[PDB]
Amino acid sequence: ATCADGRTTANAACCVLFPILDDIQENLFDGAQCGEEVHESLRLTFHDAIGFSPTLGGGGADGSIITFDTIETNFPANAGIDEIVSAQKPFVAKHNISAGDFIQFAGAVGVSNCPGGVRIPFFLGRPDAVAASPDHLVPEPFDSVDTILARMGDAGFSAVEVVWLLASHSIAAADKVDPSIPGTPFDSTPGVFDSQFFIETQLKGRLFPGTPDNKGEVQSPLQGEIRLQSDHLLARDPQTACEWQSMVNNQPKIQNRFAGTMSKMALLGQDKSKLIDCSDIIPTPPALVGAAHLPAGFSLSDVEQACAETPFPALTADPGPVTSVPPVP
Ligand code: HEM
Ligand SMILES: [Ca+2]
Ligand SMILES: [Ca+2]
Repeated sequence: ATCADGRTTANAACCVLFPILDDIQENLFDGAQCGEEVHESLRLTFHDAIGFSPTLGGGGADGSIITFDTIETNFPANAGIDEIVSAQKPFVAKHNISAGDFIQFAGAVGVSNCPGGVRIPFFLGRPDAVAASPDHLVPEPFDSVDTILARMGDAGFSAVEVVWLLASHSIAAADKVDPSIPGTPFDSTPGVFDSQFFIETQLKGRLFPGTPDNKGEVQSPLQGEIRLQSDHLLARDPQTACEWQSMVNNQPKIQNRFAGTMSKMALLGQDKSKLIDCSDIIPTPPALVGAAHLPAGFSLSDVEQACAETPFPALTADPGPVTSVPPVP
């Protein structure tokens, strides 16, 4: 099919996305950047989609977190989500796709702006949200590992799929876990979709980057990096530890598994055969920048081995003394 301005796409319903792509690239993502708005939009895909259970209900990836914002943004597990919901709302109102479709589209577009990123499949045609999600369907960083894995499992994900989705934490920061240090990332490269998250979570903790005693937080290995309790534990749990380690220095696996599993997440509560494939709209991501490494001054002795089948791979350390991670502006 050929769209209004001459750009082409396999299925013509997808032509509606070209002006939306242009608008979000220029006015939401600040000229197609991998920064705060991309990170927040990616988080939103999950907080919308995971509100789905075959028994507890919820419509999944249905735009409910925007349409029923006054309900859902008040759930404790949605702390800080209000900002991006408020930013996306005028875009939904202006354009001609459902809120559910917009959230997933913006997330996919955003990931495609990140160096090292991947093209996530995108389908069009989610109907409007019917009702707000039930509360208590979104995992929290202080939930038991078995509880997180069961909740994700209930929604449809295997334990290894949870690991693959958590590649998102490679381009991610926290504002509310420790409010004294907003914008503190989960890895040393929050602008690069890479394996540093999987490496750095495996290191022995050293310090709190801000205050002690924050719920859902444990010690980090690096000044300027924050470590979630859940990530600490998932890196170490027999169900997930070997898969976690397998991501280290395996960029193609991180990319391919993230894309496939994000597609699955984007379709929670939906039926792929009742949607239209618009995957070819998503731009081509920039190449990976950097290579897998231990932080400067670290060695393999600083890694906590938790995979019972295979030792952690030898990685070179950055040269010099250990330094500090800058916050996401
Ligand atoms: C598996 C259980 C998960 C837990 C417990 C968890 C927890 C968290 C927490 C506590 C934050 C910081 C929020 C704040 O204080 O500002 C965060 C940020 C984020 N989460 Fe996860 N998350 C999980 C899964 C996911 C998944 C599956 C995705 C996939 C899209 C995702 C994407 C993000 C992103 C991109 C951010 C960064 C947002 C920003 O920079 O402001 N998370 N997550
Ligand atoms: Ca939802
Ligand atoms: Ca990274």
